[PDB]
Amino acid sequence: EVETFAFQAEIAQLMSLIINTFYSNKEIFLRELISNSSDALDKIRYESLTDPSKLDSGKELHINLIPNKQDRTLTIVDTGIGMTKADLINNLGTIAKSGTKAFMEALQAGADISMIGQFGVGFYSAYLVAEKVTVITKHNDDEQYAWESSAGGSFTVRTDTGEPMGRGTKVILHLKEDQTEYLEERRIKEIVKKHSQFIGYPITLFVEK
Ligand SMILES: O=C(Nc1ccncc1)C1CC1
Repeated sequence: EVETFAFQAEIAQLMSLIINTFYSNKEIFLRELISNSSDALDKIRYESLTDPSKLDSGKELHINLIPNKQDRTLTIVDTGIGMTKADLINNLGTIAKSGTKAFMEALQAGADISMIGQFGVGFYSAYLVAEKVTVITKHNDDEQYAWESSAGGSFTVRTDTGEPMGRGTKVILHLKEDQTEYLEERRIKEIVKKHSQFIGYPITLFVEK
């Protein structure tokens, strides 16, 4: 049972700008997704300070980067607070409509495109490198769900029958044909060191056979 939803117009417009604007600095997608994971980890850590049972779904707070050259996917896994079904539908837990508006106003006032994450919509920078994004998520208060979009104005949400996750979020980037440099260990290591070197959770880059 798959539900198909239209993006709000303002979000669809931001996605079309990300996909169609000529912009060579595509590597910042990973900084943005790691930053989002760090924010989600901070949220479950804070909730656990007064309710330790919130970590019954998993005590380890970490970020894994999993390239798969056979599937041409880069997966960013975190064990943060995760998202409910309602969060997924509501722009993956973001204030994307007002965030997009503030980002566009900032660009008019001289901000850089790379500042997207300051406006709460850094997730959508995934489409700098991905033709399709799949988000699998488990929040303590809901079941495990899969969100997916290839842009084009729509996204889908379904219950996920896949490998149970415990708690957290997995962002699966189905990379564009010409963006497979982001599956190479040395390139991923370089971008993490450049942009994400002080994140306060362990970031493990998996290697491949
Ligand atoms: O936001 C981005 N591009 C963009 C291009 C033109 N106008 C607004 C935004 C990319 C960083 C993700």
